[PDB]
Amino acid sequence: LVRVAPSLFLGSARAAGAEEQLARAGVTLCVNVSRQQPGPQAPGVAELRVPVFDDPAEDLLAHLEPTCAAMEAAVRAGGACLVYSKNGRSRSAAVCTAYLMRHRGLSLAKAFQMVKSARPVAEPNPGFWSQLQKYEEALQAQS
Amino acid sequence: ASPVPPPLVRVAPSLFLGSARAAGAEEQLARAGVTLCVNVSRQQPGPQAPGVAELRVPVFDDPAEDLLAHLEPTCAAMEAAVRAGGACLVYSKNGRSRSAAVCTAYLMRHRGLSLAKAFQMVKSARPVAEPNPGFWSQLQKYEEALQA
Repeated sequence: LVRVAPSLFLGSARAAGAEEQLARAGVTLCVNVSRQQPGPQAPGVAELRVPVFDDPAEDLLAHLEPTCAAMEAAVRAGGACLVYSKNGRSRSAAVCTAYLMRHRGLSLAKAFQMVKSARPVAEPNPGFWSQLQKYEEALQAQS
Repeated sequence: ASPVPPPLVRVAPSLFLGSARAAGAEEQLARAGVTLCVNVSRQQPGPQAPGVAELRVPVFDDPAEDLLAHLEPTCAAMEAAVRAGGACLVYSKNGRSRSAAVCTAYLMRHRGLSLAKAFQMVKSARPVAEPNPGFWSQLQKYEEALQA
């Protein structure tokens, strides 16, 4: 695991099965960005599955707002979120960036470089990156 | 033990409660525009419905389980799905305790109902509805927290 920001962690496939660190990190919600992959054995840890493959043609944007709202509520309740995908490089990086934009008032550049600074391999696929820019322009418009 | 029918029930707008059979009624879920399944259990299988986000709230139907700790974060995910124009399915094995408690808390937290009327809506939609005594205690505490 990697702490991206206060109360926000990013991880790869095995992260949800590291039950003892999840309790150490105070993780209370795992966001599992996949269609086929196992939930955390972690007891007492809620898990939200966002069902998309790591492929540019899948619609992640449609899930961003309700997933970020779940994450923020978990943080505001005094817990922390772990966002993870198979590689810990695209899907989970995309959701982490979207979260930082929606609830920590960052731009894509500064949000993604927060993510990249915690997880160097971070690299949302180009379709997700386009959807992240569209997500930002939606956040601009509502302002 | 086969769960009490029907598979799923409308409790209130954009909000359905269900038993084990609910997650296995994929076409009713798509017809109702359910965009979020709330699986209130440790061991029940998620909605075999594809592309629908699923939130597991890991508790047994046991009075010593802390459901209260999950309420605020579960209710906010449900509200976000409702606001985006979809619907939520809250389900537990029997469709009587865990899922009824979460539906009740959701009505209190985001539709401004008291515990009395939130549960009255749940029980009217699902007559067997009965949060176990520990869950009821946690609902009473959640209500007094919401007042303050």
